[PDB]
Amino acid sequence: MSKISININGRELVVSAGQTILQAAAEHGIEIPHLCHDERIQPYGACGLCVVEVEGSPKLVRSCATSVQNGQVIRTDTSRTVVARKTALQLLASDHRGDCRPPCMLACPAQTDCQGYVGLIANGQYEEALKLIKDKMPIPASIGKICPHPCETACRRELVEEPISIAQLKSFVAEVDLNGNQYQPPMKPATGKKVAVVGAGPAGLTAAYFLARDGHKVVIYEAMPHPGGMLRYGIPQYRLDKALLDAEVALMTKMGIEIIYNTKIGDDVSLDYLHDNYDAVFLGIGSWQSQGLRCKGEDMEGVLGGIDFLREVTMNSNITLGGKVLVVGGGNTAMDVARTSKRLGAEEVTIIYRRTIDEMPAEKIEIHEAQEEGVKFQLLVAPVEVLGENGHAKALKCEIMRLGEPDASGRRKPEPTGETVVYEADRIIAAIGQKTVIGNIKDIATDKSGNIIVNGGAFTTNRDKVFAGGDAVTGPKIAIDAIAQGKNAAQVIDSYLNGCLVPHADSQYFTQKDITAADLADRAKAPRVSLTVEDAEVRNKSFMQVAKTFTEEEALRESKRCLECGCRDYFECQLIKYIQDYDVSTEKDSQVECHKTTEFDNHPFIERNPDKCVLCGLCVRVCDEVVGATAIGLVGRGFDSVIMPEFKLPLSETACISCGQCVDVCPTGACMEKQVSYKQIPANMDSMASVCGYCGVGCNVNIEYKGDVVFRVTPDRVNDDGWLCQRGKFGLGHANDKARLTAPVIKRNGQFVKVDWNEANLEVVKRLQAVVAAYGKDSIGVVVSPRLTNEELFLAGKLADAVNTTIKTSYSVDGGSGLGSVLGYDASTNSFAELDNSDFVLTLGKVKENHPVLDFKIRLSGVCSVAWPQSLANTADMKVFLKALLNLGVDENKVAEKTEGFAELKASLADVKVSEEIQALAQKYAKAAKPLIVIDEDTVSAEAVKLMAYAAVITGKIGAAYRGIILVRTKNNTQGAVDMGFVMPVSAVAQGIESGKIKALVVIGEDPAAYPQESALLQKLSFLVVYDMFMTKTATAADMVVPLVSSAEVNGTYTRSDRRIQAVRAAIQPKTGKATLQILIETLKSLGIKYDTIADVRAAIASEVSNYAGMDAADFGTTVYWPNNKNVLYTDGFATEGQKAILAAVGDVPVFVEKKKYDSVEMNFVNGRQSL
Amino acid sequence: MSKISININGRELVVSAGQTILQAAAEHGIEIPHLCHDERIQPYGACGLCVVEVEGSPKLVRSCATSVQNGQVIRTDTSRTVVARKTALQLLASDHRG
Ligand SMILES: Cc1cc2nc3c(=O)[nH]c(=O)nc-3n(C[C@H](O)[C@H](O)[C@H](O)COP(=O)(O)OP(=O)(O)OC[C@H]3O[C@@H](n4cnc5c(N)ncnc54)[C@H](O)[C@@H]3O)c2cc1C
Ligand code: SF4
Ligand code: SF4
Ligand code: SF4
Ligand code: SF4
Ligand code: SF4
Ligand code: SF4
Ligand code: FES
Ligand code: FES
Repeated sequence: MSKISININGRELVVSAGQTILQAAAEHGIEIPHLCHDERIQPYGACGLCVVEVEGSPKLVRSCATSVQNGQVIRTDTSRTVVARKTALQLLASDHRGDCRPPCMLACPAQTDCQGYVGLIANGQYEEALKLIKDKMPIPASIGKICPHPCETACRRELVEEPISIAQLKSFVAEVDLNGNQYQPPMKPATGKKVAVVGAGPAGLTAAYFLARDGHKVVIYEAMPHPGGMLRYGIPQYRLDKALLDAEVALMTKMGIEIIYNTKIGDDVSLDYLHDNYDAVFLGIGSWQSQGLRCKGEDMEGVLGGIDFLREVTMNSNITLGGKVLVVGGGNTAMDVARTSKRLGAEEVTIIYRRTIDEMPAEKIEIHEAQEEGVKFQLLVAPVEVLGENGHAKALKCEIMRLGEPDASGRRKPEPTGETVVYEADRIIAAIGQKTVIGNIKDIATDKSGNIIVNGGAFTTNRDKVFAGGDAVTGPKIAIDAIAQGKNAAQVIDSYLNGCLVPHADSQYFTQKDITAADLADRAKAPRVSLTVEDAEVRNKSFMQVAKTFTEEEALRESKRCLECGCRDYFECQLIKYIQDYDVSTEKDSQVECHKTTEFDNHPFIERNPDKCVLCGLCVRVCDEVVGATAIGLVGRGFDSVIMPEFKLPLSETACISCGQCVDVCPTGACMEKQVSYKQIPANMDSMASVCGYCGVGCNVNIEYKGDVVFRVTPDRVNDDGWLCQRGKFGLGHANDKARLTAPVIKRNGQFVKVDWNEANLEVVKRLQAVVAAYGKDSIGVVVSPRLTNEELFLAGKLADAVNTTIKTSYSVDGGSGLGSVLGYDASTNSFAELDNSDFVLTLGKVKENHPVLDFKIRLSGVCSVAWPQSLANTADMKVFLKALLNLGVDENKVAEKTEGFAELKASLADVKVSEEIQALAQKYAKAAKPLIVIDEDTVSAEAVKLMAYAAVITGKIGAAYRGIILVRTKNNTQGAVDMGFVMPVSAVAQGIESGKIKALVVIGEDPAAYPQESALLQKLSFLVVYDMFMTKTATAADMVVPLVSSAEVNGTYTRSDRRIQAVRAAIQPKTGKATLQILIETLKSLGIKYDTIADVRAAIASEVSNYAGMDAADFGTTVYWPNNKNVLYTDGFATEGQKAILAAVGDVPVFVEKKKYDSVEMNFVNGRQSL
Repeated sequence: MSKISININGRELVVSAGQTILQAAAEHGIEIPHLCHDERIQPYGACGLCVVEVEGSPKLVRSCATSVQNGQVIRTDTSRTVVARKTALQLLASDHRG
């Protein structure tokens, strides 16, 4: 039928009927904007960004709410749709208030993400901080050491106290990585293009770095014996250590960049040579000519430039200074020359300038350091005449000025006074400024000041294939400007090499400019970290460093003080994405009203900001139509429309479940989830696909992390439905806990002593062997938790077998659900995927409260779901239900053939009367063609499960598709623990403890000792081992504790409630050193069973466990079910001894007794809920 | 369509409406014999090796010439289909020379 073939945007597509055009274009990779669209709920039609032009319809049709037909023509980028989307986005931006990026990053010329790496330092991830920094420059330590930090001026912490020392943190992290493992960023595969870079300054080095990172081959031609440019030959040693720069350039050279020294372009190698032999040329020559005194007698011997003097100082040449030195100028050159001459044996140095101290262009810190060192300032003075004798200059004549009106740049103009003064000197150094010289390079256009003329935004000179940047274009400026220009020019050159030149253009962000000190009166005040500066005694005579780098403690203390000004949703916000894509300006107005809120919702998990809302309605639609709590709703009309909780109450006082679906469907930053880490940040986080470790539903999750810290959890919308509950969303926060154990401890004299892993292994094996020797067989019980993977449970069973015991148990499993004795397998007879096609679902227990994602799925399915009444708590009512089902005409012959003991059961129910409600429920179950039963194991006794199985068996609604019993378990791998044999009841363990038969216990991940009776039972032991993550109540009373890792650091598999085996992948490396599987493998190697890796364990599981045959090549990335990869159990008969269902009479039953929680993680979550 | 989804041979499959059960089983890697079937032309119904057992229908249905519906249970290796295919292949082999 050429499956519904359509034509969109000129292309021909094959799609499926009943879809939406938006879904089809997403399937075939065509981008159509949308904000209020979600495929799992009904269309809303609010934004209007998804309008497309369909031939035959005079008006625009929304692609989110129209069905694909055969042979329709669609256009998504016509002028009408473009202007409609532009208008909608302009109207949306007229009410949106926020900071897309913090002021500190926007003030930096290179746009380095200061908030991101400051926050990453505050979380203790230094390598990730350097990975953030090195996306914008290749030399972070030097730049952090010398930058005048314009970013630090714009920091909003200035509104409270001194701002964050951003540059010192950058230098600290760069030095910590240089002393440790040097980072090399990944490179694209080689493209074969050749780029020649003239000059190895910051601009040239940055261009070469960012061009070699794109696969090209870069060669640097340098006119000096060492690389660095004015960072080497202009910055003195006591401010920037040259060894640091040499090490950084060596790191860059290790990437494959060839630097050719002693080669001057124009004098030694012509530029035509580079033009002919290379695919691109980038000129980063910089400004290297000293301005003269611009006065009479400036050519006299004894007057030298500041730049040449500094270069001669750097090359360790022979210089002459004499006693008295006069430096003319006020920039950074004058300061550096003055202090260098002070360190070079000059007894007195004088600085001469024309404006006030307050109008010096140098930094105030450098001026104060120079004043402390001993250089005297001579003020309000300009050059007049240089007086000398016999070709030697000894005096400088000058005029005295006076203060005048401020200029347009904010500095007071000097005015002459007519007073002359002469100054004695032995050397005069002119440090007025630098000027660009082009040298012998020809056919390059230059401006009136000597700078290279380039096309703005494209960095192209008059000559083709030749580019320029840095001080050659902007004149003398700070180093970060040169780095930014080099990076932008590298991007432009890379685009040019691909055949299409695109100019560099800035981006649009939302910014807020009304923040004042009165808005930050609730913040605490913390003093800034002072810098340790060497005393003025040693500074005046030596060239060593005057300041020391931050220590780790100081860096943490400084970094934990940021305010997090930026938006946390920036890297996933769609409003800003469409604003950048559709060229919409974010500048505000004054008359238009953006309503500013004074909201206060201190919910511990959910954050709502009404200012960033776009009224897409996804959050309220999800919370009503899926979750069903309806904790939020719309209030008002028009501009007063706002989404807010029930009766304007706080979200904590309403029916909210903190599931986080409203957070996960929001397209902007209005709804946000709270922070799992120590200090959360806006960042591009790595994602790992795993499954939830709390319930038997086993929802797939994506763990978003940065380094060794997990930051958030999101649903997996591709492989599952994409729903989560509070435990899945906010439950991985124990992986970052600082109270986790790190090394095993052995008790001696009543105190725990830290031991090595080998000593721990020896101690546990020898003590277990001693217990076995002293008390014989069956003296050891193995108590495990159902949270462990399949391989760890199999290895624990192997350890139980090899230690000569049969007591393997769990407090959570506590003997299983009782369905095993009737049908043969203690497992669900149907999968979750069959809840969609059933026509009746009967729920037993609190399925909604305990496993809520299953309730979401049942509600979205729309099938008729009837809950078992609460006023029927005893099983006499279930016996009445059985009698009512029997009276409705069941086939007795088939149930006589396929079951054992049907006649006795029928005789037992002979005198049972039937009530009306029971009759109605029985009728509803009887007329249903394909009825399912969903039983919550947390709130239903085993005998009720047996009676429900009897009801399903006698009606013949079991053993086939879309009919049976679905049983949801308490924990993630309760089914796996059942399938490995951990099905012994706990009462046997208690009795064996109190009868003296059991002398030792091995507890893996459980906390039985939190209750007084079990603690009293454990106190009568002889040797107890606890494997746990935390020093719980049980581990305190043990004789030996071994740490465990969390579910974010383990590789393995989990068996779902419906017998589905899902792979669990490790996001971060084990913080204790060894995984649980490794610990069990070494213990079994000590006991004499040899396993190497997880493949051997999986092969052993396949070859020893009966129903997991095929796990060796199972490919757990797809759907794997353990009974012969079948969704339905008992298709060819039950799995009992005689292939018949075993029906046995059950007695009178009291009200259900609520079960307890024994897994340490699941009680830690409950206790940590109360902390906020 | 929400999800046209079927259950064949115990497994749960997601399919597309308007197809044949033979095409769906080939899509999901389930082997059903066929000799006179081609997806690009009309069904013929000659060999009979494509018969499957569908719940609700008392007689065998040919998977090459039936449309896939929602929530149907299909068995392709029951004893009746096995003996039918064995008989058909025994009758075919009674005239084949080579
Ligand atoms: C006294 C002084 C104080 C300073 N203080 C600061 C400060 O506080 N903060 C700060 O951030 N920066 C400071 N700087 C540095 C300066 O502000 C910038 O770092 C400057 O922009 C360096 O970048 P650039 O691109 O110009 O590189 P350059 O340093 O100009 O690099 C040019 C390179 O190309 C080479 N070259 C030149 N001509 C040719 C040719 N024809 N062929 C081949 N190679 C050639 C040069 O030898 C050099 O290696 C200071 C500099 C000086 C001199
Ligand atoms: S380079 Fe300068 S402006 Fe940029 S982050 Fe570092 S200190 Fe701030
Ligand atoms: S407080 Fe932090 S986020 Fe805000 S401007 Fe300062 S460094 Fe940037
Ligand atoms: S929600 Fe989006 S548009 Fe609004 S401030 Fe955050 S990043 Fe910017
Ligand atoms: S967290 Fe869940 S229940 Fe609470 S408001 Fe959001 S969607 Fe509704
Ligand atoms: S809070 Fe978020 S999801 Fe809800 S209407 Fe506003 S933008 Fe949409
Ligand atoms: S329902 Fe259970 S398995 Fe699913 S996310 Fe919640 S706690 Fe995890
Ligand atoms: S109107 Fe369709 S995406 Fe909003
Ligand atoms: S394949 Fe021949 S009858 Fe269907």
